[PDB]
Amino acid sequence: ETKAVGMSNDGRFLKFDIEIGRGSFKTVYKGLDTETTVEVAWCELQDRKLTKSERQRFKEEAEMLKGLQHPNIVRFYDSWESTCIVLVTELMTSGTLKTYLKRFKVMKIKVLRSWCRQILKGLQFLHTRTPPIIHRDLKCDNIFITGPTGSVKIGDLGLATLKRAPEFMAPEMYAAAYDESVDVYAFGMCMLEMATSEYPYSECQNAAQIYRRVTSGVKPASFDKVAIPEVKEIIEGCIRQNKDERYSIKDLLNHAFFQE
Ligand SMILES: COc1cccc(-c2cc(-n3cc(CNCC4CCCCC4)c4ccc(F)cc43)ccn2)c1
Ligand SMILES: Nc1ncnc2c1ncn2[C@@H]1O[C@H](COP(=O)(O)OP(=O)(O)NP(=O)(O)O)[C@@H](O)[C@H]1O
Ligand SMILES: [Mn+2]
Ligand SMILES: [Mn+2]
Repeated sequence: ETKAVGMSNDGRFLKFDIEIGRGSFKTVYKGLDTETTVEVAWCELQDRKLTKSERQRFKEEAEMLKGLQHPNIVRFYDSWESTCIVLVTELMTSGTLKTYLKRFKVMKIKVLRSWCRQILKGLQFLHTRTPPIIHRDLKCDNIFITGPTGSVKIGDLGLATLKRAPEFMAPEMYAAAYDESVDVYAFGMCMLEMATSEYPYSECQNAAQIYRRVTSGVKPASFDKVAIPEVKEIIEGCIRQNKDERYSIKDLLNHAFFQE
């Protein structure tokens, strides 16, 4: 009933005073939608002080996000202003994939093949949009376990961007022109800690040490613990330094491992 401590404009989403997860800018409460009767994540972020143009473009982006609809992607219902910004998405109650790994050291090859395949289908869906969507912050903490089946969904598109369709560019500007292969690189690291149950580059203290190891062709210490050679080769092709030498999602789905 209307225990709601927060308000919906049309009267569709009620905010309860039950904090389900606490973060940097994201304070997510437990909500409820009275139309599809689904429990809903009521998320509210710090007030964005944006101009009369960027307050505009957030609106058109929110209705883009409503067009997305994939079984491997957490659904985006609506968003609105209120006093800050409050986002409203499907509620995940089985936790994230990383916490699912924080309790066991070996994942069955069946579950790893199945869940990784569903992640690729999610990434592919985002990349086949017009304009294509690049997640840019893919990790096991942004992948959620859902349902009785135990399927996986990719959420938290906060650091995502649209695929952007000079002469003496500096080296860092050649790196600024990246693309969807940043999600493939992130997929390789996800599949790595799903088969090792160990955070990649845990032996490193900061990103500086991590960057110096990748460009020098030094993989995480945990990479030499992958028991399955076929899995080890897939991760290899995803975390290569040159983006042009990384696997494509189509080839990964057409890999013998994921067609098995
Ligand atoms: C299914 O989608 C989900 C699911 C779960 C969480 C989120 C989410 C989105 C945001 N979020 C971030 C932006 C910034 N612009 C980048 C944006 C531009 C359009 C294409 C996607 C990226 C933004 C703009 C409008 C908006 F309604 C929400 C927005 C912040 C935090 N969680 C989205
Ligand atoms: N759709 C959702 N349903 C239920 N819980 C969620 C949902 N999205 C996020 N959460 C939880 O809310 C909390 C916020 O975490 P997160 O989304 O990582 O933002 P953050 O903590 O600021 N960034 P990070 O540095 O990546 O942890 C986490 O505990 C999530 O597990
Ligand atoms: Mn997150
Ligand atoms: Mn290749």
